[PDB]
Amino acid sequence: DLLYKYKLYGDIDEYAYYFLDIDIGTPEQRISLILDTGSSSLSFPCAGCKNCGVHMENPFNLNNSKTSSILYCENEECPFKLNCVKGKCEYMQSYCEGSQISGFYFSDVVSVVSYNNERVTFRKLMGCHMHEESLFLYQQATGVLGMSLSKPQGIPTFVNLLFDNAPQLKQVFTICISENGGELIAGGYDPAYIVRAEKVVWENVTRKYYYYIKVRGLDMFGTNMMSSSKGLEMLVDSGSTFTHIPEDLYNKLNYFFDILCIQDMNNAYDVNKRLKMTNESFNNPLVQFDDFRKSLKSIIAKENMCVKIVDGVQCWKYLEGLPDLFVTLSNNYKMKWQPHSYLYKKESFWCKGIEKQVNNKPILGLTFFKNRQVIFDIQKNRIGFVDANCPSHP
Ligand SMILES: CC(C)C[C@H](NC(=O)[C@@H](NC(=O)[C@H](CCONC(=N)N)NC(=O)OCc1ccccc1)C1CCCCC1)[C@@H](O)CC(=O)NCCc1ccccc1
Ligand SMILES: *[C@@H]1O[C@H](CO)[C@@H](O[C@@H]2O[C@H](CO)[C@@H](O)[C@H](O)[C@H]2NC(C)=O)[C@H](O)[C@H]1NC(C)=O
Ligand SMILES: *[C@@H]1O[C@H](CO)[C@@H](O)[C@H](O)[C@H]1NC(C)=O
Repeated sequence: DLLYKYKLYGDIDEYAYYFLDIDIGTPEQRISLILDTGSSSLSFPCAGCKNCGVHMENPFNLNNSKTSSILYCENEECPFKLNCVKGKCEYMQSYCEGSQISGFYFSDVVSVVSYNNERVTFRKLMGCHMHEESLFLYQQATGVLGMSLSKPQGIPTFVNLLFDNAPQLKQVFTICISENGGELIAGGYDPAYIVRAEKVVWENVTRKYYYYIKVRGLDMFGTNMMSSSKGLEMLVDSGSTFTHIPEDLYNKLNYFFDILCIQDMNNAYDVNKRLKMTNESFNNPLVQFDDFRKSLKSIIAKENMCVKIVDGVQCWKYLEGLPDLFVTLSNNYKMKWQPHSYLYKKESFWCKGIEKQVNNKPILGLTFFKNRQVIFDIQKNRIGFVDANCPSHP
């Protein structure tokens, strides 16, 4: 099938997000945007902003675009149930990280060009930032590109507009995140990228307009750490640096990642203390004890030493020896989550990128996308996963 391919840039340790370039307006102004399957808006600062940080590109200049239209209110009223303030339809977006971006809406021409020179254009309603706070003030990306789906009487989103204006493509997009940059694919997924070929693992979405799936358990050394009787409904969110899970599952995983974190390999006491542990030593016993020792001995043998950074986040010198995690999907299929995904590159170490959820919002984030193709099958309401050799940029 026809696949249009766009370059993604970024990383987990320094940017904390991945981003792409799109052209906005006539003549085009190149604007870099965080790729976020967890939000619906497309927005960035606009010239004349007074409460905005400095980003890779200068604020979008509405006066230089022959095709921009500020969405002024008619009869002090606004389409899409938006609110009128000071003559313009107000843009206002809060994120779970705590950030609140605000300003006003405008429309202009959006232009998306693959690196094979294939181009989709359309008009989009977009937000001008007149106020930024929190991480937005200090990030390098100029704005955010929400990748979620349009609602019945809501603002048509980028993804829906993109496919409405490229009927030559199948309604599927794929995100291929590597350690540095990656690729966005419109039209399907690339089987050439699959490792070896392994089979795509499919899961049904659980809400009509957002990307959620049900995770029925999470195993380490054959042992389910998830306490949830029913499932967890998890957002599949490329705009979330880390994966976020309940505190109890977090503390169990951390209990064994600590055992596997040895800060000084020449302390024979500490190494011997660990190698002496039995199934009975643990707070929580394991069903695959033999696999735990296989991992522990591999770490000791290769001298894969560990340092703890801010908050007891373990960082190993090698991927070698760390265990696989296994995510139980609704199939009862147990999907492999390897160290080259859930660890992320920070300088010369590999650091764990798994955090406590907040607000009761579990999230599958960038450390779950990494070194995978994540396949958003819009027409069939499913999301697919397969291990992949994702492009890198730079
Ligand atoms: C780019 C980002 C702003 C997009 C949203 N992501 C988020 O809000 C998340 N943020 C993140 O992962 C951020 C992403 C990048 O930083 N943000 C900006 N550059 N602007 N990562 C991050 O905070 O990493 C930790 C950290 C980074 C840097 C310094 C110190 C600590 C999560 C949310 C859950 C708790 C942890 C933080 C988005 O994906 C989710 C969202 O808020 N969507 C809006 C609508 C909605 C409402 C309710 C539920 C679901 C969706
Ligand atoms: C580690 O200990 C647990 C708990 O004793 C073992 O799991 C139990 O195994 C018995 C059979 O001997 C079952 O009747 C229990 O229902 C099991 N409980 C749980 C929570 O699994 C486990 O097999 C031990 N692992 C090893 C490798 O010996
Ligand atoms: C997933 O969705 C398809 C399409 O409607 C349906 O036929 C199938 O039974 C669903 N499977 C699960 C496990 O929900």
